[PDB]
Amino acid sequence: DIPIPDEFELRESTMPGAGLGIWTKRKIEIGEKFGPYMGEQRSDLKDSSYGWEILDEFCNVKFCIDASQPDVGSWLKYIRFAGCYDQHNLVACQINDQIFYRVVADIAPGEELLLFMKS
Repeated sequence: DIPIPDEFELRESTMPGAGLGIWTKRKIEIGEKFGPYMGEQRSDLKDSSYGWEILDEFCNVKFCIDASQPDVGSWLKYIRFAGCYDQHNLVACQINDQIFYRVVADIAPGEELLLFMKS
């Protein structure tokens, strides 16, 4: 399987219909980063699925990182997306052509890790 760190728990997300999410047992402070997001390098994400675009100088796609398939990826693939404004505690950022998730609000023990809502 895809291993989940001991400091996190994989269990039912509070996002309706999202399935299993990632929950912390430790306090997580603003400014911590997680990753890199892992997966197969692809030209695009036709199946939106689980994945991120990596961008060049000009904000155009250099390539994409796709974790569609169940055996590929890291525990970050299970972090779900907030549904509301300021419901999230993570944002993606890009460093050396890899995606990391940056903590933007404090996460107390027993709370779900949630990315910035989709458009």
